[PDB]
Amino acid sequence: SDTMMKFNIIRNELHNIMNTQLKRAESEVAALNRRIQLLEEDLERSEERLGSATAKLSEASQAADES
Amino acid sequence: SFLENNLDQLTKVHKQLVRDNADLRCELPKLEKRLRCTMERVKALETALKEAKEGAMRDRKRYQYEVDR
Amino acid sequence: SFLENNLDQLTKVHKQLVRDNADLRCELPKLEKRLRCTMERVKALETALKEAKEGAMRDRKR
Repeated sequence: SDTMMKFNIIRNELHNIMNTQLKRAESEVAALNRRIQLLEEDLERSEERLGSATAKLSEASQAADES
Repeated sequence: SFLENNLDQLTKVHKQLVRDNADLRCELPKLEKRLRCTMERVKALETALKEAKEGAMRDRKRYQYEVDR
Repeated sequence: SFLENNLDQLTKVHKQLVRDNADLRCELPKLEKRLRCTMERVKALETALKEAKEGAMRDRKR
């Protein structure tokens, strides 16, 4: 086929890759990274509560025997 | 009892974290697959460029032959 | 004692989420590197395309 037609075909499809999948991929990895860290922070706030509830239940288990 | 309301609230937080974790465990492999499908399209584009490059100088030796005559 | 089954389940799910997060935090940089290497290959293809397109239009100028 024609040579200059071949270059513009490649340019157009390459434009579609950058403007759609590659563009979306950049902002998704940014969101995914931030969401993973926020989840871990939530887990780290969660452990302190679970650690305190674990101590509170054991104290109640020992206090249920003395009553 | 306060402790049972506490555990019921903690249960609720974990239900949200389970759904947040399930979403992330679904998007990360999907994004790798989408990135892999992009690189296949780029590889096809790279071979299509080399086919166009050879076609361009097949035309450059043609223009030099339309001039030498 | 219901309170203990609830807390024991919360303990079990929380450990599972912590280990899942460690997997997510390790697989994610591999995804960043793959995204970075894909766009590097696209840009290299793109500048090679202009060199070929304008180089083809320099030769039609003869």
